[PDB]
Amino acid sequence: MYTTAQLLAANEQKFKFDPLFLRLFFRESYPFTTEKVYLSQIPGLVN
Amino acid sequence: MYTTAQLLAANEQKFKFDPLFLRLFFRESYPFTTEKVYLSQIPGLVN
Repeated sequence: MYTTAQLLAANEQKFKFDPLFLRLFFRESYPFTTEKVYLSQIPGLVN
Repeated sequence: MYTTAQLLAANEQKFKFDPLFLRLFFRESYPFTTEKVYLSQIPGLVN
């Protein structure tokens, strides 16, 4: 019982994580108000 | 009796002792007030 025994460390050492994909290619964000979403792409290929 | 001794310079002879460890990693010091010491570390692993 005579073992008060304070500590002096709270080491987390938890992760090695940095996305860089929400920062290098996905810089622009667009909020929604509609349930459905369209994303079209017109191709160019002539005779 | 008749000696007539003259003393010249002396030597030093100290160690080649430099910590490099009480100065690089152990920079922070604490005293005690308890007997035992804990060292806790939380395993940070989210799901």
